[PDB]
Order: sequence, then structure tokens, then C-alpha cells
Amino acid sequence: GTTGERPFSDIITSVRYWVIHSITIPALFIAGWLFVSTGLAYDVFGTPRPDSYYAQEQRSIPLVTDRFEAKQQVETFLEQLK
Amino acid sequence: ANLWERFCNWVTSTDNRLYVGWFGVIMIPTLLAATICFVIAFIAAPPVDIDGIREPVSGSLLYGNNIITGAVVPSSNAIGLHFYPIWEAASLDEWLYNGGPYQLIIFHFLLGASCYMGRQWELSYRLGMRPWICVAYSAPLASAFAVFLIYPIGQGSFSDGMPLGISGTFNFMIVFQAEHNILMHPFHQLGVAGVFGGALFCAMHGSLVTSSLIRETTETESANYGYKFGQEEETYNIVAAHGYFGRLIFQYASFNNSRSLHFFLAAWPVVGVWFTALGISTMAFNLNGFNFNHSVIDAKGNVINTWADIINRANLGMEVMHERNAHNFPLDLA
Amino acid sequence: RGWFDILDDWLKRDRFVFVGWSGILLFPCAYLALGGWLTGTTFVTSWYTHGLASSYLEGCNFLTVAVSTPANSMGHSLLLLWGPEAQGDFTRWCQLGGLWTFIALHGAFGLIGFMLRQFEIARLVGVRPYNAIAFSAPIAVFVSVFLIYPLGQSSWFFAPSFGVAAIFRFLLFFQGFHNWTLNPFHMMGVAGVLGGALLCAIHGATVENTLFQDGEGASTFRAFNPTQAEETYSMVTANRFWSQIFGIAFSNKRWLHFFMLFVPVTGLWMSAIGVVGLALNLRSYDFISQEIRAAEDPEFETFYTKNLLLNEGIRAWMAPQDQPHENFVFPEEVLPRGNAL
Amino acid sequence: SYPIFTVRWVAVHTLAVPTIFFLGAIAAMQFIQR
Amino acid sequence: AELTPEVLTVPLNSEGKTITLTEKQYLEGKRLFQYACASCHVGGITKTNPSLDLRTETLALATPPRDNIEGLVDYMKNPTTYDGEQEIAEVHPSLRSADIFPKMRNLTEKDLVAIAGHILVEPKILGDKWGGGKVYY
Amino acid sequence: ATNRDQESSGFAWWAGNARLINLSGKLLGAHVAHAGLIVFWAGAMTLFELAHFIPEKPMYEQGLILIPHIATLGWGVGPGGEVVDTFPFFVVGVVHLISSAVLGFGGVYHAIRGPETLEEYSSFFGYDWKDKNKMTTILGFHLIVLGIGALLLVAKAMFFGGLYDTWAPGGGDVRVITNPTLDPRVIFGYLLKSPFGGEGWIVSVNNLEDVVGGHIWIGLICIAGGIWHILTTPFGWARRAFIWSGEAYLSYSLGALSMMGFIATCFVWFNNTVYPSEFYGPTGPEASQAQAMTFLIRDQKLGANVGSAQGPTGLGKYLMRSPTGEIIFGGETMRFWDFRGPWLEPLRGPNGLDLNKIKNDIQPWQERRAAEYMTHAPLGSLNSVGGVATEINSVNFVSPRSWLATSHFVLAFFFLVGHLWHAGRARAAAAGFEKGIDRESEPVLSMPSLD
Ligand code: CLA
Ligand code: CLA
Ligand code: CLA
Ligand code: CLA
Ligand SMILES: CC1=C(/C=C/C(C)=C/C=C/C(C)=C/C=C/C=C(C)/C=C/C=C(C)/C=C/C2=C(C)CCCC2(C)C)C(C)(C)CCC1
Ligand SMILES: CC1=C(/C=C/C(C)=C/C=C/C(C)=C/C=C/C=C(C)/C=C/C=C(C)/C=C/C2=C(C)CCCC2(C)C)C(C)(C)CCC1
Ligand SMILES: CCCCCCCCCCCCCCCCCC(=O)O
Ligand code: OEY
Ligand SMILES: [Cl-]
Ligand SMILES: [Cl-]
Ligand SMILES: [Fe+2]
Repeated sequence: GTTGERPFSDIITSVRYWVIHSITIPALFIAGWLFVSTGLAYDVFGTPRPDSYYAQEQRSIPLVTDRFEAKQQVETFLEQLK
Repeated sequence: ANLWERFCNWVTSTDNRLYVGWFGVIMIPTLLAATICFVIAFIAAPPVDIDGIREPVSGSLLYGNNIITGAVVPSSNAIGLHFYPIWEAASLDEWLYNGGPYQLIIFHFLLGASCYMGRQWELSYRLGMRPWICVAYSAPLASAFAVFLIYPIGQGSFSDGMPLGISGTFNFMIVFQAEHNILMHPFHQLGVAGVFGGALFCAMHGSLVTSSLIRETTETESANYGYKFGQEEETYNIVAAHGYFGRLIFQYASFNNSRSLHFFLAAWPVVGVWFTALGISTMAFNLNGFNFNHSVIDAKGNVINTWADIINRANLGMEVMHERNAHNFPLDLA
Repeated sequence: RGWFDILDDWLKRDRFVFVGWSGILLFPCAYLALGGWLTGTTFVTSWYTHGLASSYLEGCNFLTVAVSTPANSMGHSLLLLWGPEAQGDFTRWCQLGGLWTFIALHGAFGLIGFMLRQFEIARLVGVRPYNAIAFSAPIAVFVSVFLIYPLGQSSWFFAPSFGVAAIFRFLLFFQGFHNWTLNPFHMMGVAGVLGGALLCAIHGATVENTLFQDGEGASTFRAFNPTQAEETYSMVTANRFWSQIFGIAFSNKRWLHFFMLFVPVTGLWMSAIGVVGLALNLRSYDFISQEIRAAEDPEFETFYTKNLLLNEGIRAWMAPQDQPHENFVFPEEVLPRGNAL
Repeated sequence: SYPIFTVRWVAVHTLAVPTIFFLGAIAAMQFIQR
Repeated sequence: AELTPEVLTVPLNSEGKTITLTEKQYLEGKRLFQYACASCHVGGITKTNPSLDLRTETLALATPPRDNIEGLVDYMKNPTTYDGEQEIAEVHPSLRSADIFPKMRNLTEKDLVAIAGHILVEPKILGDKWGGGKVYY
Repeated sequence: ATNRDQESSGFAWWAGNARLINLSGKLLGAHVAHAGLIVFWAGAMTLFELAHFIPEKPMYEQGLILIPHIATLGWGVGPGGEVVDTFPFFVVGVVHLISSAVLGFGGVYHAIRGPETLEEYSSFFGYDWKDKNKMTTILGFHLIVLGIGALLLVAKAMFFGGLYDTWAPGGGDVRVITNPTLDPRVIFGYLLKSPFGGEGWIVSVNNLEDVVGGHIWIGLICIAGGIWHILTTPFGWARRAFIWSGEAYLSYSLGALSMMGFIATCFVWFNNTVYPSEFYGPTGPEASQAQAMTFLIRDQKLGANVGSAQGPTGLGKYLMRSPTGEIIFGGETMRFWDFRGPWLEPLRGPNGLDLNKIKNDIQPWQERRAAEYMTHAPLGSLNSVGGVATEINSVNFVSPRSWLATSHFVLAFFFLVGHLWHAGRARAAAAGFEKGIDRESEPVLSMPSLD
């Protein structure tokens, strides 16, 4: 039977549906695009940019080797990039 | 009627306990020859120079194997794809040394298995059934052709066919990964979806029919006696099963057509295993899994390893150690 | 009515997506496990834990993205966001591997919630809870592989990472270090999964090709009414087909569908048991009698010894980069290699 | 006379709107140069 | 790390003069190196003679020295054995043998220099990986 | 609603082309429009290949599968397989693409506007699947068309500029064929060769004379068979043996196509005569043999005595004997000793590879071809990274022999499945139980119990 909600086939074909979503969908797409193009996703998650994996002359990986000094360890690695 | 017609009626008789049929006329002698040779070779056959380098691998129980390590060993690389019947050898001893039983077994077997498929069609016709059970069997049969026939063809040697053994299968799988990166090949990823999904949907459908069995027994007896062989009624409430499973997910993720539901059970693992058979068959021609080795580099050009580069380090370990004495030149082109 | 009874009413309302009491556990944890995996494969690195890029943002594709395991120096830490390692710092949390425990632990409880949902919905509709029972095998697998196995090892580092190629690395690790193909519990696992897929295909095919003609069309799907009483295919003709083709056949439909439950479920349970052993490195790695003979007899060779040579290749060639915290330095000359290659 | 805001509404939007956001993010990534 | 001009600075000649390439010439030399040389030289080794790689130390001990742009350009015109004693244009691609090695025909003097720079710049980035073979993959 | 719906035609939308089984005009339209797509693709692809073609690179480095088919026929190519004039490629492409428009026009005309069934408009073009006379007649016509097409290849080789002959003295060239092989002991000998190693059934054909000769026989056989079927109707043993229905005829062809797909697969992988390695890249065996040759040469140059170099296993490091004694390259390539190629045969004497010729007669062009082929072995990844699975990114290469073999195995396999599907259905349909078992007369229920 029917649990009482409006049928999806009815909603997506409705004009009012697309009036609302001709904006929200492209707006959300643009918001995500901006999230990366501003470089903001690097800083929120601590992901290296292509230039910040190694120091200029090092080939060693900044692997964290301590449980409780780990947050301190990562920050020390980040300042040897400058 | 005359003798030929009496024979034909017997051959095609639907009253034989096991159906014979025209396919069975080929299937029985070939499956018997293959089976008898397999059993004797697995127990007693002496060591086989699989890689053609005069370094025989012992495959049989009497020569120090157990059930897990034993195998009928593929025929010698010196033979490549040449036909090596018993009568081409100078002696059975020579035939044993070079891995003759492997050719005899797999050819008789592939022939008989093909006829098994055809026999499935044949009895379905005498019985008045729809004919496509044999299509379902074509997925495992194609898989068998892939590893025993197609892959030795494209690599040019039966010595690179799959061994008839438990440990030899794993040897085949590991060498295959190193040379084709089969894990990174989507037809194998399709085959995993095919069998994982098959097992899932097996458990689902079994659990869902079992869940909606109609009470026809008391608690001191097996519910299986609630079903009588040949009964016209169904023994479970498919509406109840839909009602349960539709609420478990949502109403339209659930089947209510038994025929649709059952065809889906047939189609999912068959298609997936078709693809994995096609995966072995096309990697026989060295169209391998995706290669993302050093795909990620940084601003300077340093390689930034991904999980694919780790997989490559395991592949390289399998590459350099497999058939350790067999290669004289830096590339392993087949 | 009490407030409890009224909340019970609304949780159990018949709606497009049933909620229930179990939903309070299921939907938050399943969504957050899902979301954390998406978030991490899109944006999060494994640079400081593994020396690996692991996200779309770093230029990985769908097969090579992963939420990777924490660094080995974390041991078995819960890696709480507010715990001593990250100290509430979300960015450092991602960098230290916290999304892995985030996904693993929320997913554990999500799986608990889903099973309770199966119990809850079965209880309300009125059917026996065999579906919930069958779902014990996925849970046994998840718990043994993602939780028990690393808890027996040195750290979460060696649990599986959540990614397509990461799981492939896991497979190959188990071959080279554990000789897992040789394990009888995995072999039973393989028999149950391959056997399940077989039963799925053969039963589906058998039903489709013993249908009764209940309509006039060539598409036979419309000739089935879900309220009909009669069986839609011939159990008698199927039984005779298979008796004459294969020698035996099912004759009891109830045993047939219980067997379909039993086979894949029992298979996964058996593999779970084997991985618990591997938590302790309690492997079926060797056959002693073969090793005693091989060591004394340089002409004795089987597929067993050949595969151990392959295992030694995997370990030595993959360890330095796969366990970077160990600082393995293997000069070229110690690497095991056959001729030429 | 159907409602517009249902539990179902929350369900599709808990999934759909993050999905679209993530797609635009992944789209932009294809133009990152090293 | 990034591709800086210090990285992009390589010996012009044996006499010690250097030259600084642009990012464009580096990428150009890599594309062309793939086009005309990688089939045998992928990653700095030599598939058809693994005893000779493209490591700078190796190029240095060649006769004449090959660890500089002019030395490499000269090799791609008139290649010789490691000791300079024989000319190998008949079995090694070069401008001298662009009739038998057709991929060399369209190449120009700027192209050979870009390829030479790529070869000389690449072990500065990759280290042991360049010319080390599968051990360092 | 002329069929076009499930209720009237009996077939659901996903099996909709089965609504066409007894609409010969609408069916004719489908076949001609589909032929339009085949000719279209042949046209567009060649022009695509021509747009992307760089004549200084080998064809097999450029992802070409159609231009190699034109070059093999003698057009646009000179000694050594060097490309001299790209204009015939352009002609072949343009002419196919133009034709697809007229094919496509006639297909869309017949499928949409034309008469749905041909039988009332014309007794010659209309047909009934069960008319065993009309069916062998149409078969006969298409046989003649096929024999003619086979003779077109003969016309090209003997009268219209010849064919590319990889075996031609001096490194390969276009060559008029003047003495095709007519001796039927040779032509039909090929059909009786074993398909196993060192024999190769028809895949072993290694000279253009046998190729042109066999196409004379086939062209004449097809023309004569077409006449035979135009004039005759099937005999009684044939009438009792076959199912005479549209679907049955479909299934016979599906099986036939499947068989041919598997043979083509093996042809493109092993044969280097009608798939010249100059255009298609080396075969798998060829590249592996070329590796052993490369390192024989390098080491012999350094002073090694290659004939007496005992390898690690006790077998010769460079040279050893096949099981029938021929001298062959050693190492794993021992499996490939059946390989034959223009660059290697000069080193062959009566006992196999000749050690004197190896020590003295190896020319720089052989060292070049052997190095080129070893480095273009048909190994490579799905994203076209060339080499073994463990190679790093750099070389963007997959051999067209790999592309052509793998694609046609897949197609050949799925057409075998299609054969089984339609053959079993055609049988069940002809007997009247393709829609299921009749409840009121279930055949099994009228049989004795097995036990
Ligand atoms: C597209 C090609 C084609 C097709 C589909 C047919 C189809 C048919 N032909 Mg025609 N035919 C053709 C081409 C074709 N023919 C050509 C080119 C010739 C000239 C040689 C003939 C000459 C010919 C004659 C003389 C006769 C037919 C007959 C028939 C009918 C019986 C078919 C039969 O029994 O199959 C074959 C199935 C069998 C069981 C027969 C045994 C064949 C064995 C099993 C195969 C092995 C032998 C093989 C021929 C050679 C070995 C090759 C091997 C190495 C691979 C059928 C309608 C018969 C008929 O009714 O005529 C009106 C008949 O008498 N055909
Ligand atoms: C279904 C609900 C649910 C469940 C089971 C979990 C479970 C978990 N989450 Mg998740 N979480 C949820 C929803 C949920 N979460 C939601 C909705 C969000 C988004 C805001 C998050 C965001 C989130 C983050 C960001 C993190 C977790 C983390 C955790 C873990 C640690 C939890 C902890 O220490 O709690 C401690 C708190 C309690 C156990 C609650 C105690 C309640 C009271 C005080 C007890 C005393 C009662 C009193 C004495 C008697 C009352 C009687 C009554 C009659 C009144 C655990 C796996 C962490 C994790 O995964 O680490 C890796 C982590 O970092 N969660
Ligand atoms: C090779 C592909 C191919 C071809 C040639 C056909 C051909 C045909 N189909 Mg099949 N079909 C196909 C694929 C194909 N189909 C697939 C993939 C499906 C599954 C979705 C179906 C499902 C299907 C069903 C369910 C039915 C058919 C039917 C038909 C027939 C009539 C169609 C009709 O009335 O359309 C009318 C449509 C239109 C008038 C719209 C425009 C159609 C034209 C042809 C488009 C041409 C575009 C092109 C650019 C023109 C270039 C012009 C240029 C040359 C000048 C026709 C002979 C019908 C049938 O059997 O009739 C009884 C029918 O019921 N087909
Ligand atoms: C094999 C394909 C094929 C077949 C069997 C038919 C059959 C038919 N068509 Mg169709 N048609 C086709 C292709 C085909 N057509 C194509 C490609 C087009 C577009 C150009 C048309 C356009 C078309 C129209 C517009 C009409 C028909 C009509 C007809 C009917 C009578 C035609 C007639 O007798 O002409 C007489 C035959 C001749 C004069 C013989 C000469 C034909 C050419 C010049 C011979 C070329 C052969 C060539 C050498 C072979 C190689 C070709 C290629 C492989 C290179 C008949 C049912 C008519 C009909 O029934 O509608 C009411 C109609 O009005 N057809
Ligand atoms: C029926 C049908 C169908 C089908 C259809 C079809 C199949 C069709 C086809 C069609 C076709 C098949 C068409 C064709 C077309 C073509 C054309 C249109 C061409 C053109 C050409 C040109 C124009 C060219 C040009 C040029 C030149 C000349 C030179 C160079 C450059 C160029 C290229 C530009 C469908 C399924 C859909 C649907 C249903 C029905
Ligand atoms: C061109 C060429 C050539 C030639 C070729 C030829 C000459 C061919 C021929 C061909 C042929 C000559 C073929 C044949 C075929 C056959 C077949 C394929 C058969 C089939 C059959 C069938 C199928 C049958 C079946 C059946 C039975 C058995 C029983 C009953 C039922 C039935 C009928 C079904 C050569 C190589 C030199 C070279 C290159 C080129
Ligand atoms: C000394 C360190 C201080 C760190 C303070 C900042 C940390 C705040 C984290 C808040 C996370 C809230 C989600 C946790 C609730 C989920 C557990 C549950 O609901 O059962
Ligand atoms: O892996 Mn590696 O590649 Ca196919 O051959 Mn060359 O070596 Mn050997 O014989 Mn068995 O196997
Ligand atoms: Cl091995
Ligand atoms: Cl070798
Ligand atoms: Fe069932």
C-alpha cells in the first residue's frame, strides 16, 4: 500500500520541485567547489598541498613516532616546511 | 523397431536413474578416463618437471605429499602447447617425468564438462522444461576453461595452467597476481561482487523463506516436516516476507514477484562469474589490471606512494622469487 | 498512556523508512560511519601515519583512496577526539588517524543497531527472526577482522584500512606473513562463500526453468500473483531433473531454504575463527614433516615449498614501506631473488 | 494533501545535500596542478 | 618541496659552465623522453643492457663525459660505447640514424637539449630511484 | 498498436526486438540500419586514427587497429612497412562514412515508413521462416555475395597492386602475387593440421601464396554452394535434424560467429603473416624470443661463447634443444620455439639455430628489430601502462594484438552464450513449452518413479 507520503514520481515531475532545486543543487555544488578552490579543505583537514609533503632537500617521511607527543610531533614537522 | 532404434530409445530414455543422452555418450567415457587417471596420478605419480628446467616437483601422496600439498603437476614447459598423448612418449616413464597425465586429465575433463552442460540442456528438453539451467552452468565451465585452456594458450605453455592440487591452486593465484595485478582488474572485482553477493543473497533468501514458514508442525519436531514433497500449496508466506523485508529497508527495495526474485538470484552470481572468467581469459593476453604505480607525485616530482604502490611492493616480491631458477633474462614476458 | 508508550507509538509508526527504538542506535552510527569514510577518502591524507596519500584531494582515484589505520605508535588507543592524543584538535585528529577508530567504532554499533532492527521488525510483523540470525556471520567477520585481529597485534596500524586497494594490500599481507590460504578455517570460509554463490545460482536457475505456464505471454514474470496459493514452479520436475543429472536432488523445500541460510553463514563464522587465531600469529603456516624433509633433501620440492618462497619474497620486498615505523633498511644484497629477476 | 516535511524528507536530505557538496569539491579537484 | 631553479640547474659542459632550465623545458624533456627513449630507458635503466643506466655518476665516467647537456646532445647525435671506442648509431637511435630510427626525424636541437636536461635533472629529484631498477620502485 | 506493446506482442520492452520476428519489413529495416552502424564505425574510426596518426611512430605505438588492416592490403605503405601516402586511408574512411548515410537512410525508411511486412508487397522479398525453400534461396544469394567478396581479395593481390608481404626479401614490401597455391593437398592440408603447438591448424599459414590460393577455393566454394542452395531444397535427413524457425536460424549463426571469434582471437595473437608485426607489434612468442636474441647478441659481443654457456639449471643459458632436438633459444622462451619470423629465419639451418650464423651473420637490422620487439612485448595494463604488472608509469602502450585478442575473446564467449540461449529457447518454443510447464499435463507426473 501507501505509507502516506507524497510519491517521488509526483515530486520530481512537479514544477515547484525544480523551482526550488534549480538553485539548491547548483548552489551546493558551487559551495563544495569553493571549499577546495579557496584552499580551505587543506587547512580544515591538514592535508598537504603538493608543495608541503617534503622539505626541499629531505626524502624522509614525517611519520609520527610517539603516542602522546604526536600532536607536538606533527606541528614540529610543519614548521620545517617554512 | 530395429537395433539402432532400440539403442536410441535407451540412450534418450527418461526412465534411466541417471540420464545418459547423446552428450552423456561422450561425457561418461571422458569423465571416467579423466577421473581414473587423476586418482592414480595424485596417489602415485612420480615427480614432474613442470618448468622444463630438469627440476621435478613431487606432487603425489606416495612421494611425500599430503592432501593439502598434493597435486597432479602441469606438463613441462619444454612441451609448451604441443600435444603430448601417451603414444608420443618413448615410454610411460618419460611420459610421467614430463607431466603427461596433466594433459590427459584436463582434455578429457574439459570435454566431459562441456558435455555435462549439454546434457543439462538435453534432459531439460526430454522433460519439457525451460532450457536455461545449462546457461547458468556455463559460468563455472567458462571459469574452468579459462585456467586450464585459455590462459596456457595466451602464455604459450600448459606449464602455466593451473595445477590439479590445493597448494598448486594458491601458487597459480599468487604468480597470477604478480604478473597481471588481477586484484586491480575490474573483471575480478566483478567476480568478487558476484560471489560475495551470491553468498549474501543465498543467506538472505534462505533466511527470508525460513523466517516466513507457515506453522505446520509442533515444537518437538523439525519444521521441515511441515512441507510434503509434491504439495500444491506454498509453505511460506511471501507477503509476510515482503512485509518484513520491505520495512527492513524500504518497500520498493524488496521483491514481491517470486519469478523476478528467483531470476535475480540466478543472474547475479552467473554474470559476475562470467566476468571473472573473462578476466582470466583476457589476462591470458596480458591486458592486465590498472597500473597506478607512482601515479601521485608532488610539486617537486617526489613520488607520493599510495596503497597501489604498496601492492606493487608485494607483487615485486612474488615476481622475483617465483620459479627462481627458470629465468635467464631480465624480463618475464610470458 | 505514559510518555514511554507514546514515544513507542511514534517510533513504530508505519512510514516510508521505519525507525523503531533500534533506529536511535542505527541511523546515527551508520550515517556517521558512512560519512566519515566519504569525508576521509575525499579530504584526508595518510601522510603522517603511513607515508601515503589517500584522498581524492591528493589525486588518488576511487580504487586507491582509503581511510587508513592510525600510526603504530598509537597502539590500541581509542583515539577519542577529546582524548590525550588529539586533545580536541580536529585537524590533528584527522592527521593522527582518528577517523579510522571513528568509522570502526561507530560502524560496530551501527551493525548492532541493524541486527536489533531485524529483531524489532520481525517481532512487529510476526515472522521468525532467521534473518537476524543469518546476520550474525557478517558481524562475526567485522568484529574478528577489524577489531579482534588488531587488538592481538601491536596496534590498530595492522587492522585493515578502509579502501579498495588498502584491502588488497591486506589480502597480500595475510598471504606473505600468515600463509592464510593454507588455513583450514579460511578454506571452510571459501567453501561456504563459493558454495553459497553456487546455491544462489542453481536455485534461481532451477526455479526459472521449472515454472508452470500461468500466463499467455513470453515474458513469464507477469504470470505470478503474490497472493496466489499455488507454487509457481514444479518441485517434482526439478527433483527429477536433478536426480537424473546429478544423482541427488532436494525434495524438501524447507530444508532447501534452511540449507541456503546455513551454508554461507557457517562459512563466514569459520573464517572468523581463523582470523582470531591470526590475532596471536597462531597460523597454519608450515607442515613440519615437509620442512624436516626439505631441509635434508635438496631435491624434494612441492607446491608447498614453492609458495613459501613466494611468501619470503612478499615479506622482504614489502615490509620496509608497509611498516615504515620499523625503519627497515634492507640493502640490495640481502633481498631474496631468483635468477635474473 | 501530502505533507512536505516528513521523516523521509530528512532521510533523503541527510544524504543528498552532502553528496552534491562533495561532488563539486571533487569536480574542482580535477583542475589542481602539482 | 617544489621544482626550483636550483634543481633545474645542470652542467652545460665539462668545463663547469651551468645552465638553468625553465619548468617548461623540464616537462618538455620528460614528454619527449617518454616519446623517444622510455621504451628502453624507463626510470633511468636500460632494458636491453641493464649494465648501463642513466645515473649521473655513470654518465660522468663515460668517454667522453656525458653528465652535461653538450655531452648528452652529442650522444644523441653520434652515440658511442661507454669508452668512446665505437660508434653505435646503427643500433642506437640518433640524428645520425634517423632514417632507421624514424622517431628521431622530427626532433630539433631544442628537443635534444630538453631531453638532456630531463635526464640530468631527474636523479636530483628521485635520487636512487633513477637508474636503480625494481628494487626502489 | 502494431505489436509495439507487451499485451499484443507477448514480449516485454526489454525483449522488444522479438516483436519483429514476423514483421519482415520492420525487421529488414533493423538489419540495414544496424549495417549502417557497422559501416559508420568503420568510417569514423579510420578518420579518427588518421587524425591521430603520426607517421614517424610505429603503428602499434599509436593505438591503431584499422589502418593496420589497410596497410596489410598494400595501400599507403612501402618497403619495411614505412608509410608513404596516407591518402588511401582517408579514402577508405570517407567512403565508408558516406555509405553509412545511405545504409542508415534505407534502414530508417524500412523500419519506420515502409511496409511492416513484405509478403503482400512482393513475393520475392517477403518470406516465411518455415519456408525451407525461400530460406535456402536467401542463404544461396548471400553465399554468392560472400564468394565474390573472397574473390575481391584475390583481385587485389593478383591484379591490383598486391599485398604487404612481411616475408618479402629485403625486409618486407608490397608484392603482386602471381602464383597462388591451388594444390588442394596444401589448401586443405591446413584444415587437417592439429591445432596444438608447432602445428597451429589454419593459424600457421605463413605465406601470401597460400592465402590467395585459399581465397580462390573459398570464393569458388561459396559461389557453387550458393547456386546449389538456390536450386535445391533441404533433404529429408536435414529436415528431420533441424529446428526450422527464425530463432533457430539466429542461434546457428550465433554459434558460427562464436567459433569465428575464437579463431580470430588466436589468429591475431599468433600469426605474423596476415597480421604483420611491422604494423601490429610483435606477437607474444616473438617478443619473448627477441629478448633471448638481444642478450645472446650483447653477451656474444662481450666475448661469451654462447653455444657452450651452461646456465644455472644445467641447460644452455642461450641455446638448448627442443624435445625433438632442434637448436632453440634457452630460458623460459623454450616454450616459444615454434615461433617463425622474417628477422630470425636467416639464422636457421637444418638443425635449428645455426651457431656459425649466430657467430658471424647477425646483421644490425636484426639486432634492431630484436630490441624493438623485446621492448614492445604485448604486456600492459588496462590504463595502457606498458610492461609487466610491476612496471612504473612512463610508457603509454598496449599492443593492438592485446586489444584485438581480448576484445574478440569476450565477444566470442558471449556469442557462445547467446547460441545456447537462443538454441535452447528455439527448441522449447518449437515443442511448445518455452513459457513453462502445463499444469494439467505435467510430463514428469506421467512417468514412472526413478526408484
Ligand atoms: C553459410 C554457409 C552454409 C550454411 C549455413 C549451409 C547450410 C546447409 N547446407 Mg549447405 N553448403 C554451403 C554453405 C552453407 N550451407 C557451401 C559453401 C557448399 C558447397 C560446399 C554447400 C553444400 C551443401 C550440400 C551439398 C548440402 C548442403 C546442405 C545444407 C543443409 C544441411 C546442413 C547440415 O547438415 O550441416 C552440417 C551438419 C552435419 C551433421 C553434416 C556433417 C558435417 C560434419 C559433422 C562436419 C565435419 C565435416 C566438414 C564438412 C569438413 C571438416 C572441416 C573441419 C576440419 C573443421 C543446411 C541448410 C545439405 C542439404 O540439405 O542440401 C539441400 C546438402 O546435401 N550444403
Ligand atoms: C547512536 C548514538 C551514538 C553512539 C552509540 C556513539 C558512540 C560513540 N561515538 Mg559518536 N556521535 C553521535 C552519536 C553516537 N556516537 C552523534 C550524533 C555525533 C555528532 C554530534 C557523534 C560525534 C562523535 C565524535 C566527534 C566522536 C564520537 C565518538 C564516539 C565514541 C565514544 C563515545 C563516548 O565516550 O561517549 C561518552 C559519553 C557517554 C557514554 C554518555 C554518558 C551518558 C550519561 C552521563 C551516563 C550517566 C547516566 C546517569 C548516571 C543515569 C541516568 C539514568 C536515566 C534514567 C536518566 C563511541 C564509539 C568519538 C570517537 O569515535 O572516537 C574515535 C569521537 O571522537 N562521536
Ligand atoms: C541496433 C539497434 C536497434 C535497431 C536497429 C532497432 C530497430 C527497431 N526496433 Mg528495437 N531496441 C533496441 C535497439 C534497436 N532496435 C534496444 C537497445 C532496445 C531496448 C531499449 C529496443 C527495444 C525495442 C522495443 C521495445 C520495440 C523495438 C521496435 C523496433 C522497430 C520499430 C521501432 C519503432 O517503431 O520506433 C519508433 C521510434 C521513432 C519513430 C523515433 C525515432 C526513431 C528513428 C529511427 C531515429 C533515427 C535517428 C537517426 C539519427 C536517423 C538518421 C537519418 C539519416 C540516415 C538521414 C525497429 C525495426 C518496436 C517493434 O518491434 O515494433 C513492433 C518495439 O516495440 N525495439
Ligand atoms: C539488402 C538490403 C535491402 C533489401 C533486401 C531491400 C528490399 C526492398 N526495398 Mg529497400 N532500401 C535499402 C536496402 C534494401 N532494400 C537501402 C540501403 C535503401 C536506401 C538507399 C533502401 C530504400 C528503399 C526505398 C526508398 C524503397 C525500398 C523498397 C524496397 C522493396 C523493393 C525494392 C526493389 O525491388 O528495388 C528494385 C531493385 C533494383 C533496381 C536493383 C538495383 C539496386 C542496386 C542498384 C543494386 C546494388 C547492389 C550492389 C552491387 C551490392 C553491394 C552494395 C554494398 C554492399 C556495396 C524491397 C522489399 C521500396 C518499398 O517496398 O517501399 C514501398 C521503396 O519504395 N527500399
Ligand atoms: C530504427 C531504430 C533505431 C536505430 C536507428 C539506427 C541504427 C540508425 C542509423 C542511422 C545511420 C547509420 C545514419 C548514418 C548517418 C551518416 C551520416 C549523416 C554521414 C555523413 C557524412 C558526412 C557529412 C561526412 C563529412 C565529412 C567529409 C565528407 C570529409 C571529412 C570530414 C567530414 C567527416 C566532416 C533506434 C535504436 C535508434 C530506435 C528505434 C528504431
Ligand atoms: C581461405 C584460406 C584458407 C582456406 C580455408 C578453407 C579451405 C576453409 C574451409 C572451411 C570448411 C570446409 C569448414 C567446414 C566447417 C564445418 C563445420 C563448422 C561443421 C559443422 C557441423 C555441425 C554444426 C553439425 C552439427 C550437428 C550434428 C553433428 C548432429 C546433428 C545435429 C547437428 C546438425 C547440429 C587457408 C587455410 C588455406 C589459408 C588462409 C586463407
Ligand atoms: C583537554 C581536551 C579538551 C578538548 C575539548 C574539545 C572536544 C569536544 C568534542 C565534542 C565531540 C562531541 C561528540 C561526542 C558525543 C558522542 C558520544 C555519544 O553521543 O554517545
Ligand atoms: O610466472 Mn613468470 O611468467 Ca608465467 O612463465 Mn614467465 O615465469 Mn613462468 O612458468 Mn610458470 O610462470
Ligand atoms: Cl613459483
Ligand atoms: Cl628467461
Ligand atoms: Fe526459493
